[PDB]
Amino acid sequence: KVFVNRIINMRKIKLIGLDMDHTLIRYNSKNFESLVYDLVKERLAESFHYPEEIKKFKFNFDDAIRGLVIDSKNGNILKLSRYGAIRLSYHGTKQISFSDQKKIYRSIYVDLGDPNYMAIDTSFSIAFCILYGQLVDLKDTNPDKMPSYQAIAQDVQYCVDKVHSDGTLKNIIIKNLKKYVIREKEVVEGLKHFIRYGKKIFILTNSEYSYSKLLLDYALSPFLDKGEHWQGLFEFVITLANKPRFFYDNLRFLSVNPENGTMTNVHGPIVPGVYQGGNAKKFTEDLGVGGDEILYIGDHIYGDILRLKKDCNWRTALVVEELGEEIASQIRALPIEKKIGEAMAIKKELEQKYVDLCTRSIDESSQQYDQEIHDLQLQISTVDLQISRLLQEQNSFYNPKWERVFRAGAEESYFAYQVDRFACIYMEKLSDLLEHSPMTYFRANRRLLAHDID
Amino acid sequence: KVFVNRIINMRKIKLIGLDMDHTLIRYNSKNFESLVYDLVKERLAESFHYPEEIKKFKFNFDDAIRGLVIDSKNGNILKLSRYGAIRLSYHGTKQISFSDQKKIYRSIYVDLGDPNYMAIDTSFSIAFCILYGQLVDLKDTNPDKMPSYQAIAQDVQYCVDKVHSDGTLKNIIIKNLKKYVIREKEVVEGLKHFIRYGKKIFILTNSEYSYSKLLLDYALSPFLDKGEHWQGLFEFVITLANKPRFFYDNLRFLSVNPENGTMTNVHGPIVPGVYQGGNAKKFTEDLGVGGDEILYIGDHIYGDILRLKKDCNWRTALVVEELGEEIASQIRALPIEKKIGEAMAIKKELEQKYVDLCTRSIDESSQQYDQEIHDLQLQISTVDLQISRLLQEQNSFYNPKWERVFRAGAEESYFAYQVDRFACIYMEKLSDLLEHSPMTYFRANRRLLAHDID
Amino acid sequence: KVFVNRIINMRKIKLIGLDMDHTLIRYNSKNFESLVYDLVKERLAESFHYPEEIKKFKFNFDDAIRGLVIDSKNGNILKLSRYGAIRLSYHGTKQISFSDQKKIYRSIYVDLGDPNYMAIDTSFSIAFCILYGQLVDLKDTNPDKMPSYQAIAQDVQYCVDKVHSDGTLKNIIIKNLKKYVIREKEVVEGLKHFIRYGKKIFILTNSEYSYSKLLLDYALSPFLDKGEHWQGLFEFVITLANKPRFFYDNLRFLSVNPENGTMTNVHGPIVPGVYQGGNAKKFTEDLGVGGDEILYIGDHIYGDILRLKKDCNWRTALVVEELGEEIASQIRALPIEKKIGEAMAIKKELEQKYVDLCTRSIDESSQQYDQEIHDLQLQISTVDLQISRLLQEQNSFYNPKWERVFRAGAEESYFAYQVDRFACIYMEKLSDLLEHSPMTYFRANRRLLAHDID
Amino acid sequence: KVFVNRIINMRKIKLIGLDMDHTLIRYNSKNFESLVYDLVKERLAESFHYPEEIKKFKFNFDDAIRGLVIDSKNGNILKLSRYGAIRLSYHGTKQISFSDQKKIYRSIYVDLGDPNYMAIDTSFSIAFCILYGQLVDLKDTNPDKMPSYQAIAQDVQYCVDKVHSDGTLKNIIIKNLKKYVIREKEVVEGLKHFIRYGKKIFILTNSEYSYSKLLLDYALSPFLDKGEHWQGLFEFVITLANKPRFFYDNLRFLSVNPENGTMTNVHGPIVPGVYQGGNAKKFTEDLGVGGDEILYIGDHIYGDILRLKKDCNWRTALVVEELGEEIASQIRALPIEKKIGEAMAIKKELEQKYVDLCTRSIDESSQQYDQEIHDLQLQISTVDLQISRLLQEQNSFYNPKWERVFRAGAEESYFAYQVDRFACIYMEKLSDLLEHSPMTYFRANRRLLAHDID
Repeated sequence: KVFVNRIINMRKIKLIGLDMDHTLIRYNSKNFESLVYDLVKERLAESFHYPEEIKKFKFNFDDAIRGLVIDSKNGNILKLSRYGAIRLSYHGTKQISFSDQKKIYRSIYVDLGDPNYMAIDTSFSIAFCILYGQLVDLKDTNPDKMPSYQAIAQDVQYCVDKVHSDGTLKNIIIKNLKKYVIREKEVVEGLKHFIRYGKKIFILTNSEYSYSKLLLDYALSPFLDKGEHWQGLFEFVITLANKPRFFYDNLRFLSVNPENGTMTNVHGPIVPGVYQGGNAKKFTEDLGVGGDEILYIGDHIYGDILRLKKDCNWRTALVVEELGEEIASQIRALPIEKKIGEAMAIKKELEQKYVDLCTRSIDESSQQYDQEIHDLQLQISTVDLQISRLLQEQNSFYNPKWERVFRAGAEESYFAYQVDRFACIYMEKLSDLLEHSPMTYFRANRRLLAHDID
Repeated sequence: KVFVNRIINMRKIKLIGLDMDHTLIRYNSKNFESLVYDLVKERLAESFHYPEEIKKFKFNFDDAIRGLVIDSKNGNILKLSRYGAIRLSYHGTKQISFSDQKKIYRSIYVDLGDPNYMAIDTSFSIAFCILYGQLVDLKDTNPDKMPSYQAIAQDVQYCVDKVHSDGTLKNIIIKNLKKYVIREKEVVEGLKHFIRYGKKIFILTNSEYSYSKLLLDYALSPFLDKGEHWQGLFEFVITLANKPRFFYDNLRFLSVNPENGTMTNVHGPIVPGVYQGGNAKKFTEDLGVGGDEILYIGDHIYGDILRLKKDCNWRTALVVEELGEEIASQIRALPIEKKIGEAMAIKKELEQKYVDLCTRSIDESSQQYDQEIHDLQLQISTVDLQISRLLQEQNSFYNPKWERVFRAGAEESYFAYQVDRFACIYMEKLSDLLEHSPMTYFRANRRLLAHDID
Repeated sequence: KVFVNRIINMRKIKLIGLDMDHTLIRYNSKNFESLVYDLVKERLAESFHYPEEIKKFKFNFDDAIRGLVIDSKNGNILKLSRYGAIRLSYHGTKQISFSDQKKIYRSIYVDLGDPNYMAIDTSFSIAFCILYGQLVDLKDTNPDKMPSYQAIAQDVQYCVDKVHSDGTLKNIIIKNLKKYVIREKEVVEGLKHFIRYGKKIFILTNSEYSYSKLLLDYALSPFLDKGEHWQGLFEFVITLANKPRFFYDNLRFLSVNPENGTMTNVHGPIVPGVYQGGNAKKFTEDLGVGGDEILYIGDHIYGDILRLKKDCNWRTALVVEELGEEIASQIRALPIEKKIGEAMAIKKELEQKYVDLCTRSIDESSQQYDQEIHDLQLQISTVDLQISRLLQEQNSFYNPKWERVFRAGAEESYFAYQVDRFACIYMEKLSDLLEHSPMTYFRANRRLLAHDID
Repeated sequence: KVFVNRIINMRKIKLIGLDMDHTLIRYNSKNFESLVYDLVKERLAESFHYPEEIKKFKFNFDDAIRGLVIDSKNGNILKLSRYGAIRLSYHGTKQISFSDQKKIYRSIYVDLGDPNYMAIDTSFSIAFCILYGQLVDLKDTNPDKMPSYQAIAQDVQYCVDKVHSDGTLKNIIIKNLKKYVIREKEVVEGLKHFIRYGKKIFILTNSEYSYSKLLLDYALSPFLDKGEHWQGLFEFVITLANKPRFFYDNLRFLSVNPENGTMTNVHGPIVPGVYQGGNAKKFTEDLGVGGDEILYIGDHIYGDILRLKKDCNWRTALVVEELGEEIASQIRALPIEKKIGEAMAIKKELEQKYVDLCTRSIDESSQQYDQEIHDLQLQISTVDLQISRLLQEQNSFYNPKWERVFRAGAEESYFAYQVDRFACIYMEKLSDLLEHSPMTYFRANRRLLAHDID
């Protein structure tokens, strides 16, 4: 239910901070992504005068997965490993051959230090990868009509940001709430469960208060009892947090009058209430607590991991919605996984008898097992072909284009690495955590190195 | 015997490149380090006019371990984790308290991007950390007499480099070979074993040919049969390789006349023989092979890992001598490890009955188990104190000052991370690898994520 | 009166933005600096527990000049040239010898890219250089009691920033206005003169509105006629601008109700009124004008010049108060300047007759003018000694410790370079510019290269 | 004849180092550039399989000038000012409109820190800019056939480097010496003149010795007397210097046997003779002199200026061949320059009477000079049109496409800035300097700031 990377004693936590959207309030990711895609697509032709055709682009949710990286320079989308090696790549929607991948990058690795790459985990990655993919396909068709790959990417990023602060996005959903947000009673039960154990919960969102009030009201209030209000659930509600800068920057707080919505500058320490802007530094101080006593839970890293972890110090946990289907798919592939595990053991011992009757014809003899081993080279190619098919069968249980989110080839993917480094704890959704005792001591499993003995 | 991080099919390898010193030719690390320390210490007072006292400094091999990082700015030596968190630190030889560590670094993490840190794995790290430690202790005592911490560090690094190219080091050992180099017959048997399977071996060292000939002659020739010569063992012997630049730079090759030692510039493709300088790019080309068909084995990363792995492409393996005692010590601590593993299981179930009779007095009741649980808080503190002692007993099996080389706290150390990223394969010594069949297929174990099922 | 670096046609300017403090409102720099110094000194011992002695530190305004650079790493203060060469340096208050300067920096140049250097022009540079100087003198005396040079510098910078947002500074002056601010009637006459020609003036300060209203009221209102108000002078008054980020960042605007001081978020284009925060991008857009139609005048570069000039595009001018005494001092040294100019011409022709009767004894003859020229070597040393004294006399007309602000040795100083690159136009004070016709076309003089002919 | 940026006392100089090619030995730049262009063009289609058409590309020497910068990312060539502002730009060979330039760069400035720009002054800049220009014109025509702009640029740079070390270039010229090298007797007379005054001259080239001997023999020997040899002219001749790394790097020296050409490693201090490789650090030391006593003269900055000036310390001078025509053209435009200078003075006083009868109709009156001034607005437009034509006439005296090399618009160009910062002294050719007395004291003219008085 809850996965541990680093120890975190919930008994030592006095405040739990929650991202409002996608963390505290769940959204139908498929609909939400589709919506953002349509708006950004529309906005491209409306303010950037992109080719008419794009309005006709079909949105396929499975065209991308979470954790992908795009290099704005070459209009490519890559799935990297934990150390930045290219597992697979596409130029637009056209896959790049391993051969040509190496000719393109002069290496199997890439350097994310190079800003020409977009490697930040964001809540729109998927939509942005799908639109960008087909967006560079158009570009190729008639280079003279559309800007450059790096220009296109910057444009899409701009539209994606504008629409979020434009009001465009929030309005469409605030009027189709039942379609975009999925309510969950367990969430309010969990918050009450934790508050009941002395925990103080606060939320910080990049959304304005007016819109935040409407949303919390719709997704929390209904599950409350008579005489209860969602406002009593949170010690603080920081709006327009301006994450990630909120964590390591120094932007000032604005006290928000919950009624009229007007604000005043903050003088002195902050007190339970509604604010806008701010920074973790001042907030941790005013609360008179140590950063290791504060736990923040978000849905996306949304920033550079080293600066976030070094320049902040709050314990950080992650909610990874894609985990739902990832786990589900692995449980489904169990029987297939087993059939290849045994088809490997056979290829192993069968390949072992091959080197044996091999380290003879040229280690003790000089010719005698010539035909003896040849029967193994054919019997080994057979057990191999079986494995290729069994692998095809396994992939069918995952995204057909990009495979799993946490795996890149057989090792952990670049995204798996980000979760591991950024999060001490991660789960599918917020309630998975609230299900546990507010005084739980989370322990990580012993990693175990290659030269370690059981 | 041989530890795998990434798959490497020895059947696909046509050339194996070996570092001469510390990889192909083993040295008594204790004596070798002591020697380098004495020379560098002496050189400091001789050319830099450092205080007289240093000549009287006592060398303690256990004062440092491999994988440590020094920040020249503050005269500190730190043991980092895989993600750069400070596990323990010393200012000189004086340990820094966790408290003061955070006050000093404003975080538990550090950023190795910051050049004020020395984080390269080198063959003198240990000696350099010991001398530097006591060297900043002197500095403190009378700040006016010695340069700054960052000045001192640069000076030591200079002496360490000068002595290696000075002739100072090579001469002392070339005259006490039996004391500094440990000969191993298995090494020549292994090389012959691999050559016998079609493998071409070449060596590349940062040492001059004249000195190289003397060393190979002394450590390989004796184990050879009548009519055999060590020169027939190697396809190429690149001298003054100038590693790591040899891998990613473009420095030119100089053909070396094995007799008189004179050189001529290279025109055209290189051929079996003796060279000086060079670069992997030209060498891989002339040999008409793919970089993934070449495997280089070294004893130290000795450079920036990303540039080395990205800008080269040869398969790279590592020989980690410290692995000897590390493994040996873990096997010795096995019984202790078991006694704490059980003393944990008890603290676990005992701590579980604590939250149980806890999530009652404030979840179903309001007061009743007040004294009931208090007996557990005392019984839990006891089973805990036992664990502290059992841990003291365990540490006694490792370096008393810095603990294990591959572990930082309970997770992998910064050095473990370097091995993993830089090496596809690693072992205690070269012969461990030559012991295997030249046509072995090395496979890495499935890593397994926190949300994976067995 | 007004100095031109780059052409700027005031006829093309529709809006002039002014920094409120030090630009629109003049302050007694001596008193203001002294005040900031005392507060920061006091704050060091109050919150950082610095040694008691500092409270007893004497403030000498002439101990520093504008344009100096401090390297936090070594506790040094340097006067650099246009290309970053060290003209003179001090460790604390102790001058460093040219000899030792080179031994310290391994070069006569430094690299400001290196963040260990503080090279930003700020309104407290002088006070900060004086306090820091004596602050590292204390550090030396007893290294164990005070933090490191780089720690000290960061502490001072912190105190300097805290006191500015603390209220500490603004309060002391708001209560001694007649002592800190120097009122000038010409300023209001000039603003009216420009407004009269269609120019729109706006101010943007890093000060809160409440304090801004008090200040403008005190320094502008008195010079106004019956029925006139200072608020009618400005189209916009952006408060807590958060410069320099205001120029290139994206921070949001907050509409400020001039009455109660409360704010609301901005929706749509900004309109004449009072705001807080903001960014030049949105502001330039809403006003429907090109950035080259907007001119901003400040008193300090206060940021990185390339990012400010590249990422903004507004025309930028600078007010350099130190220019007053600099020019005044040069006019005073005129007669001395002339006496050395002639004492040079003599050393020139006299040195020319030296090479003449020199390129003979070894170009036509071989010995004959041996004693003939020796009379010149003594007569040349004399005319030289006279020049050394005449130079001593000249320096007496400038800061005794650091010489001129715009000159470093004989070439332009590092600060001269900053003005030139950042400002198209610069003057001693704001009114110098308002004195000109609002429709003036400012032209820069032809620079002229070494190989150009008159 | 010789232009001074910074003082340099030739009496204090004990060694003068000279680049062999383009500095000591003059080449017909037009032929040399054309040759390099043809070889690189040919090499592109030969090893990179570039489109057949390129072989048919016509080389126009005037298509580029020295000092241009290319941004590999967008396939553009720009002429920058001293502070990096774009004076004019071309995409391939197609000029970019000021309008579109700003839309492309989001600013009038660019940041050369960004490695996507090629801003190093090299001896092939011109040829490379011409070929690259037409090379991206082809790319546009059929994007699918040629690599990307940044790929193309890297390819051209590769061909340009390969051909120089290939032997291709050196061979063609060594066989048409009379066509590519221009011999000058004054050069040998000057060297003898300086040697005669105690100066030691050494040369360092990136060319092999064998080729160097042939060239010096052909360009110096003929002008020598009976019994004289060019080898007696130089104290040291460092071959394959590997500039610029030679200056700041640490590459080792190889002693070269002038006879057979074979080398041996250097042990101890270097002595008069022939070497290969090396570094300025060791060389300055062995000679037992201060870097400020050594003067190096080159033809191109060929590297990063700050690292070259900071990490070396030798006095550096520059030979700028383009200076010939630049000066010549300015002397020719003198009469035109004068006709516009007077046509400006008139537009000035005429524009002054305009603001006068302007600061009345709205400063004293309100309407009266309505038609009075209108006669000036037409009379001012006329004197302006005359100026536009007079400017057209002036440009005709310079490169029609890029204007002057040292001027960008009216201020100094980016290249002028490089010369100024890198060179203390610069001239058209080496003999211009040797013409002066070996004991000359070079002084730079007082720069003079905008607020300085004559």
